[PDB]
Amino acid sequence: YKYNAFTFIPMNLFEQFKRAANLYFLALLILQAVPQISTLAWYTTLVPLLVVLGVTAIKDLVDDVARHKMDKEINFKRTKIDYLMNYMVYTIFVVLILLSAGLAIGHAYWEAQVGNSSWYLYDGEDDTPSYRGFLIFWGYIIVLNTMVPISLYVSVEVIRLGQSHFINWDLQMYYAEKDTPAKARTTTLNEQLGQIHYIFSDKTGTLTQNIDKLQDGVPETISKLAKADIKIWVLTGDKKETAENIGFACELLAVICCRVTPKQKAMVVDLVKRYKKAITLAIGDGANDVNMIKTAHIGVGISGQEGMQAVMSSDYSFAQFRYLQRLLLVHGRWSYIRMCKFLRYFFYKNFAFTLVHFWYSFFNGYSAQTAYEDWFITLYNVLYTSLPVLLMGLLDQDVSDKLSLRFPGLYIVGQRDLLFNYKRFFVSLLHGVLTSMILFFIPLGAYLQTVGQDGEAPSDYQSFAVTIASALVITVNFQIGLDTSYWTFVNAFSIFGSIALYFGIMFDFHSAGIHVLFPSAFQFTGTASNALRQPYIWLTIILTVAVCLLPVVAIRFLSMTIWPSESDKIQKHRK
Amino acid sequence: KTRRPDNTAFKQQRLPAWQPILTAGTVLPIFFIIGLIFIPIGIGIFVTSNNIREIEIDYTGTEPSSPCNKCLSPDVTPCFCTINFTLEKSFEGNVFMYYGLSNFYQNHRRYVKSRDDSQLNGDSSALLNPSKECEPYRRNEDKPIAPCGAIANSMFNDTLELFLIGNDSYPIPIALKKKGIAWWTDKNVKFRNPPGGDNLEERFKGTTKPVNWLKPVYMLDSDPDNNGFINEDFIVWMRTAALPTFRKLYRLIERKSDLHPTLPAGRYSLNVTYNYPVHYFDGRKRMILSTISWMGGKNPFLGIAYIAVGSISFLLGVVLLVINHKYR
Ligand SMILES: *[C@@H]1O[C@H](CO)[C@@H](O[C@@H]2O[C@H](CO)[C@@H](O[C@@H]3O[C@H](CO)[C@@H](O)[C@H](O)[C@@H]3O)[C@H](O)[C@H]2NC(C)=O)[C@H](O)[C@H]1NC(C)=O
Ligand SMILES: *[C@@H]1O[C@H](CO)[C@@H](O)[C@H](O)[C@H]1NC(C)=O
Ligand SMILES: *[C@@H]1O[C@H](CO)[C@@H](O)[C@H](O)[C@H]1NC(C)=O
Ligand code: ALF
Ligand SMILES: [Mg+2]
Repeated sequence: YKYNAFTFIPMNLFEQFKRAANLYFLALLILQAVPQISTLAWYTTLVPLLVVLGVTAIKDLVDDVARHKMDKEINFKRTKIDYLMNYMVYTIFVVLILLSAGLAIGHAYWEAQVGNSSWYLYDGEDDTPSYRGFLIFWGYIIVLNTMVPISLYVSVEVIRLGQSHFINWDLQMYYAEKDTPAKARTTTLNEQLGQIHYIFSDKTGTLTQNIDKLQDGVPETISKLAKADIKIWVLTGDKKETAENIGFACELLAVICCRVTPKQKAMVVDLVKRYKKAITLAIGDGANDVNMIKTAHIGVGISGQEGMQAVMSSDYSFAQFRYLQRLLLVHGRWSYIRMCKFLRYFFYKNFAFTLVHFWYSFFNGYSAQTAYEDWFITLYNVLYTSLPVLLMGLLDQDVSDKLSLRFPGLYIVGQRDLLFNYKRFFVSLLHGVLTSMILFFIPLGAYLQTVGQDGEAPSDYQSFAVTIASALVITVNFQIGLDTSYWTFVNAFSIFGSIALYFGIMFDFHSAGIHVLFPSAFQFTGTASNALRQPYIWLTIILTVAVCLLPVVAIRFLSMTIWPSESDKIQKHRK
Repeated sequence: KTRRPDNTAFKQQRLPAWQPILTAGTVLPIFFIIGLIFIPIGIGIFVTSNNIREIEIDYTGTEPSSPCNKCLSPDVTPCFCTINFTLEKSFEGNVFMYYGLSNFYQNHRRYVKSRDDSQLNGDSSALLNPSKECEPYRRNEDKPIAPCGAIANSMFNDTLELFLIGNDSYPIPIALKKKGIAWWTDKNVKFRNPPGGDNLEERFKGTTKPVNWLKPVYMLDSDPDNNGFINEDFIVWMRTAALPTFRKLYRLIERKSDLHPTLPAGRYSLNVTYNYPVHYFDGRKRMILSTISWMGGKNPFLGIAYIAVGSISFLLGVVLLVINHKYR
């Protein structure tokens, strides 16, 4: 019951120090605060940071308000993806550090060869080529900072929070006469529902009504998950007597170790976890089950008749065991696909965005200049490429809910963990490298030659920057459009809204009206109105967008044609 | 616990939606349509680009036997070349003359940041208080340099003159107007002189010329509409190039009153006042003449690129049928 109305100081402390990326961006503020190495403005990090920090604060302020009112009237689990996400952020640091030093070495020699004799690159600081190369190491840390995704975290709670609510609202996972819907009481364990390997179930209170007779739909729910290749263990009952009598039932129900006291219940859970390194979901009711609920990666608590006491000590608390089908096959399965598709696109669209600086490093003396508007870095992560991936993370459906139940075999995609590996992180990294290379060199070739050259000639850096950004925004927003399978009217709105919102914002940012307000902060006045009215620039953007999307379309088409996925095989057959 | 969940399309994940599946009949057509549309676009750009007549004269003179090599060691400050070139085919329509600089990293980070935007906008406060970004050229001796920044200081300052050598052999200078060679917005929005006053002499108090500039920013052009911070050459120069090898609009050539072409085929001599030294860092200097086309300028890269992408589109399109046909 914290947040005593004067306690905003520890929330950022919980946000900043605990999270590896958060304090890095904080350490990044100090890096770019000193003008001696500041290659980007402080706006570039604060605005995404405050939005990312602010949204997370809102998502947690509401939670404590509920606790206060709850306590006013009366008077740790971590996902497999969370660890993978954590490591990849560090992996970006070393790559960011390596490139910054690498380009620093290239810059150090460039100053002794070209920079020294280049009289136009004289600044009065008698800096030896070793010292200039050292200083720019921090400059290339700042420019390539957005290689570390700033909205990676906040987006994850939004996807998980939204996915958890679909469990609450599911009319199919709702009990009529008891009037007890499903409830996801932890909103941070979602993709793991799609990665479940083991199920631990109590019998008295979960597989039965406790009023005992088996619970309706259990024989077909138990079989469905088995077809999804989830092993089911029951830790309950009284010796082989009750075991085989009901074990042989439920369509053969597998280890049936019975008689387990709650001490044995939690002990048995750890045996599979430590000696198999697999994700487990525990389902039960009553005090005797709360032991496994905590130890297991996912805890499920049936309302049952034993007592409304094991539900609040769990992660999901729907009313019937039969509702376990939709929790995993529908809600869990879609959550993993939605999450992995999000991360696969999230790292790509940042690498494809930042690495243009690296390619443009070779044509500016390795001097660490931005290839974009400084204000394009600010809004790229929160505004231009935030909603469409978020909507996909919530609304995407490879197959319908009814078809997902009829095909439990689509679940293995999560158990095997195929849609986001440590390898596929680099493929999205390579895909960012190539897209950035295409997003840079195709405009480069056009800009090397004549590009709409007349009294109004976009042959400059700013038009070069706008062209690369414009092709980038369309490419990534078309890339996410290629990723989505469930084109809801809101999914289409977000994709075109992001592109329209981008194109709308440049005009306001590039209009003469905003120039007078802040002439130094917003300096591309007239660039969009001049660069985007030229057919050669649009031919460049169309060519750039095409040559960076058709290979994706061709590769995507070949991959499903040569190695069709389980989803594609059944998605092709509508019936 | 609580009442039944609200029954809505969104809450139940039953929204009406379209499920596009990349069947062999939906992605193949866009490949040929892309290939069928790109090739004519590539052909149109390529033939149009080749129909543009361009001539470039590289006049820096680093190599021996170039007849102004003395300008690399100008014991006397004013150095002049004289390069003769011949036009095989006449130039039709508006003709633009440029200057090119190679191995000139105008996009260097220390270089690009070195400019005071508020000052360039005609700000009284930033006029006498240059931004610390243009630190090396904030002030020279006692007062701030009005066009601060490395870029403004290191302004291309040659003077390329084009002459027509007729049968009589007497040179005939051709018309050359420097006005209207910059973006409309830049002249009227982004770049402005200090406000107030009518004469530009009285509008720059307590500010010296940049060290590299021979003379201050008062009399860049006799035309009052093209002098000062809004000078067309200055704006064109300050408009940072994207790449080290770049070319910038320098002069215009308008349609001649007579029916004859703007630049009839013949002998032309380029008399250039060599003032810009770029040979220390292996810099090249060029003068480029080009004619307007109804579809942009001379971009063989875009023309060739569209031919290629339009072509590999067929190659991808045609090949993808083989995979489709085999695995039907
Ligand atoms: C055309 O531009 C060039 C530069 O691209 C000018 O050469 C530069 O001239 C300045 C003088 O205004 C030189 O600065 C200093 O000059 C003093 C003598 O006054 C000298 O003692 C210093 O050592 C220093 O050189 C500057 O160094 C020089 N640039 C280079 C690369 O040496 C040229 O004057 C311009 N000409 C016209 C007609 O605008
Ligand atoms: C260039 O032309 C001028 C005048 O026509 C002439 O005096 C000079 O000798 C010519 N030089 C060369 C190298 O043709
Ligand atoms: C070339 O231009 C200069 C500068 O106006 C002039 O003095 C000279 O007579 C011209 N002709 C030459 C150098 O043959
Ligand atoms: F029979 Al139980 F938890 F209800 F083991
Ligand atoms: Mg029980």
